[PDB]
Amino acid sequence: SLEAAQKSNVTSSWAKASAAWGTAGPEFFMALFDAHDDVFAKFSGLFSGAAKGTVKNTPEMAAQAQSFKGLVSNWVDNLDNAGALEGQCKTFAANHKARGISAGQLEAAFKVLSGFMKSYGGDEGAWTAVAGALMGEIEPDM
Ligand code: HEM
Repeated sequence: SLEAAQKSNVTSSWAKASAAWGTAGPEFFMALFDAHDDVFAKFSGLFSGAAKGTVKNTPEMAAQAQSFKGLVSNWVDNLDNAGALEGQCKTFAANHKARGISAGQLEAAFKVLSGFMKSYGGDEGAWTAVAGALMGEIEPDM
């Protein structure tokens, strides 16, 4: 279900993406927003109703990229600690469910992330396995 090699790949590839997140983070969000308009719709308050092709270089996007990195870094550092993973996922699920976000939408974010990580040496099958383990902890709380 989640092998030692899969965890090693996720950890090492995340460390490379993390080093470049200043530029990579906004590209990941744009990829997500172009593929799923229903996800971008949930960011209406943040972006003050602006069109999707204008948001990449705003301060708001830089802030969303920083929040995203901080949570994924916590998850990746605790891949052998289910108890810590569970706790972090419960908070995350509650906050997003409160905005009307669906489990399907979160899943879409993890599927875009898995392919986006190939650029940083990520094995997409490894990132899909880690997304599956985390969604099994998030989904029931949505
Ligand atoms: C793996 C997926 C994701 C991660 C790591 C992530 C992480 C976070 C974090 C750490 C925060 C700040 C804490 C909080 O207020 O909840 C945040 C806020 C937010 N996230 Fe997510 N997120 C994910 C997916 C999503 C998806 C798919 C959507 C929309 C459909 C979304 C919409 C939001 C919104 C609207 C906020 C508040 C923005 C603002 O400050 O106004 N996030 N997310």
